Amino acid sequence: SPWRLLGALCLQRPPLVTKPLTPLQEEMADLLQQIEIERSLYSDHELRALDEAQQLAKKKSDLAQDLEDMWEQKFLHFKLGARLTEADKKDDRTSLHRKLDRNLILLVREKLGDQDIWMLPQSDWQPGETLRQTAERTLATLSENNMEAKFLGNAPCGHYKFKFLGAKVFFFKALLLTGDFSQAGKKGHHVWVSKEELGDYLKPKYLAQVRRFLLDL
Amino acid sequence: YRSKPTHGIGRYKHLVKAQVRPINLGTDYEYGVLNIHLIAYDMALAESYAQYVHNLCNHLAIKVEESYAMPTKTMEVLQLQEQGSKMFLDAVLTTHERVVQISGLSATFAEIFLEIIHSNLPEGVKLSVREHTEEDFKGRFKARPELEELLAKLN
Amino acid sequence: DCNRALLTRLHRQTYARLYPVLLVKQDGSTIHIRYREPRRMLTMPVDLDSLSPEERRARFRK
Amino acid sequence: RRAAPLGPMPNEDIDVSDLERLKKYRSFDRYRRRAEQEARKPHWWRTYREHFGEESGPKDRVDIGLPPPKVSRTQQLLERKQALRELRANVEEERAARLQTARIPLEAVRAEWERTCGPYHKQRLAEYCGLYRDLFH
Amino acid sequence: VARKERGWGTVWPSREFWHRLRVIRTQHHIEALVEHRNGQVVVSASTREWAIKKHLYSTRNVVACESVGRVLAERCLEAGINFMVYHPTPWEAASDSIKRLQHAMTEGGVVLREPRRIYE
Amino acid sequence: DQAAKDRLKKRIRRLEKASQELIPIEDFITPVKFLNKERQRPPVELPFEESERRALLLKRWSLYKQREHEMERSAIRSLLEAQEEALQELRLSSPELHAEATKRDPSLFPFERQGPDYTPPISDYQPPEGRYQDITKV
Ligand SMILES: [Mg+2]
Repeated sequence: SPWRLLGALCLQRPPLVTKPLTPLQEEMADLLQQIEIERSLYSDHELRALDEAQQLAKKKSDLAQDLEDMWEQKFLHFKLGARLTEADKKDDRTSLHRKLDRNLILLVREKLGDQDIWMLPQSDWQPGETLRQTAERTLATLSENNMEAKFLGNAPCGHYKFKFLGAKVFFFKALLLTGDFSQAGKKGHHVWVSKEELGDYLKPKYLAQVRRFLLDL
Repeated sequence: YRSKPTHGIGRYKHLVKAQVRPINLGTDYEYGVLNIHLIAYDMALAESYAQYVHNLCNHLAIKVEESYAMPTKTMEVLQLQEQGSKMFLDAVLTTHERVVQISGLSATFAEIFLEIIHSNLPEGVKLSVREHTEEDFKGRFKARPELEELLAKLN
Repeated sequence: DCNRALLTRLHRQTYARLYPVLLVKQDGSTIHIRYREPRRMLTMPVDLDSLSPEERRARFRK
Repeated sequence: RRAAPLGPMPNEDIDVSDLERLKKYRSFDRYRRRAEQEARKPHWWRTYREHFGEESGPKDRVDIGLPPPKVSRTQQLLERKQALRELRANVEEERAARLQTARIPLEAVRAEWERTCGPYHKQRLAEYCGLYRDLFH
Repeated sequence: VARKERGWGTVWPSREFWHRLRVIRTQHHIEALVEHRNGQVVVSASTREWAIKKHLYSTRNVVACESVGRVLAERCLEAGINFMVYHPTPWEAASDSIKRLQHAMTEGGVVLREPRRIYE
Repeated sequence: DQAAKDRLKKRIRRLEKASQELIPIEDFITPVKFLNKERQRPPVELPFEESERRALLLKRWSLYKQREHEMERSAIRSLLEAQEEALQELRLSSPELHAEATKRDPSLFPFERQGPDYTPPISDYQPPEGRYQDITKV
């Protein structure tokens, strides 16, 4: 029985920004803040404020707010970055900066002679090579750029078989540290995609089980 | 009694035993003890995440060797005020380190564990996963000026 | 899942009142730090990352 | 001289080696529960009950009485679950439980006890007082 | 004048009694037994019983312990038993549920501290 | 010449025979400045409605945490079952790859990671000026 062997790489981009809070979590945060203020002893700022307020009140018959106003006006003058870098675009699904709250994975379109597959990045190696180094070589070559990929474990993550003679695909999970994608205007259809859009995109039953080991978050 | 069939019914000292080099054998890669460092400016956040990882280790049948806190480090912010040629005190920032010391683990469960940890990292908390070495062991300990000065006299 | 171990407070008896200041580092990103002296924003400066050549270049540019 | 035990030893099941991977009980209450659970088993050695009168151990008691009421177990469980759910849906009862101010209709409790499980308690107390030991023997 | 089972002194609890109160607080139900020195059950009050189950919500509360204690005291009065011993753990005697359980048992007519044996 | 070295070695032995006590942690010890701020603090007088809503919120939070723990455990169980299926399939396929994969890379020893932030980084952001200094106690 002839056997074909093949590796594949699931690249995860860590979220840059924290997810928003459920209203239940917001209520719990308010409760925790209130009880922490209640159980708290005193702060130097509020102690000085109350002391100064009492001192002026007693001296009138015989600062802290200014510093608070200065801090407030400095904060209002300073402007933070835009958390929603995708809501303004709504067009590019291929950008590394598409989503910041969820993990992203890369899907690349390949149209072969007998198959037109929306395929996760696969590889090929001769029996003298190793799966992990094969994945590293694949991310170095097929990605035509400089990525900094942090592999989690030497052991695989997913294993799928198809019999025509058979073939096997071994998915290893890797993490993105810092990448400089050159030639973003190329015709190679590379898309950064989340959990739900991944489920929308991936048609085959073999690639429909990547979600089995991929984190839902 | 010794000749009676009920001998040794009260034997209990064998039930309680109360009186690290990694084991790298290739396939059962049961390596050595590891430090999970959690560095944060928020003391409560660092403590909460250390508690969470400790409970996760307890649930996942991980032999937690220790769960300690390293000495604090108080950075002082000296900002240069406008027009320059000066330097004024802005604030003080106390960074805190909580370290969970685990005993043994495998490659598979290490991958899964690390995946869970960096999926569940809070905001503004630096993760570190290192092997336990003499430098990491002496980090908790104070310097030895007498030993250092004598060694200088020797050299 | 990043909001798992965030919803906590100070579990100690005696402690000063601390406030959620917004700390921005030398990167353009911000975090929430529970800190006294309730300033609405804190900024992390830098004067030690680069060497003498880049330090002189920055001094000339400033 | 050594002799072979006449049956299984008490602590011969758990493994001596690798104690750190074996779960422990950290509660004196848990240990007490386990100890009292084990103390009621018919051990092969000379125990306390044999010498202090467990009353011949097991006894096949002759039952002279009416058959138990044939009740539909499935429908009874369904009705009990529905009644429990209806009691749980109330918010005033939860408030009373939280505030530690709750009372029980002891008269209705006694009536229901007599209706469903009073006969068994009466039978066991009559055992304890020795009514059957002297009336039918 | 019955023979109290004096003895052990080394193990706990002391078995010198004619009747003993035993409170079992599982994670779901609460069961109070009155046991004779041979180990048989004299009178029991359990939250597993339908009479208390359908009348009481959340059978694990302090109110549940108090209701169980009241029911057990009433049943002991029916059974004609008035004296029994209770030997809780140090962390059990300081609890809220069982303190009120003891209070309810005393208010129901059942008094602890079984009387001293004549010519002990 | 030799006597000095003998005294030096003796002082090694005496100093190395001493203890290796840790630095006291400033977190677990309360500074003296926190004693004068306690007597003045006024109680807060939680009202009945606030107590009721807090109790309801704690019950909801307990249920939510239990469900979240269950979901996380289910997710890690799915991950572990997929991983063990993968390992069994690879062992059935070839043993040499199994032996190679059941190691760990030496590259995972200094694992460093950072969590997310509240605001995405701003491109072309210039922190003006300022120096760092340590005030930690020895
Ligand atoms: Mg039934």
